[PDB]
Amino acid sequence: STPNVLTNVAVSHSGEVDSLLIEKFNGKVREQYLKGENLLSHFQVETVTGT
Amino acid sequence: STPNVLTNVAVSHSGEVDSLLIEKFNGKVREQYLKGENLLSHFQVETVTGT
Repeated sequence: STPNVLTNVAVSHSGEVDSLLIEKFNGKVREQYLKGENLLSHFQVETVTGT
Repeated sequence: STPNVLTNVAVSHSGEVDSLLIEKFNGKVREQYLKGENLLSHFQVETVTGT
């Protein structure tokens, strides 16, 4: 009626590891969304080197 | 001067039934509508095989 003995391949015979699957990676990495305001452009900014 | 006793095939002299008509079907059936939202289209399905 029912098989009841499945030839499952994802189960390790020894039992050391939970699963034999490899956990594929989709190729996406995320950082924050912060963006530069660029606010110093308005002001006059001189460079001081000697003093 | 009048047809007093009309012959009628829709009446049962013996009784036990109101009428003798056939109750035709006309071939129409109704079911629920359930418009498909298709809301999953916004997201990438990212099919998985093997792992």
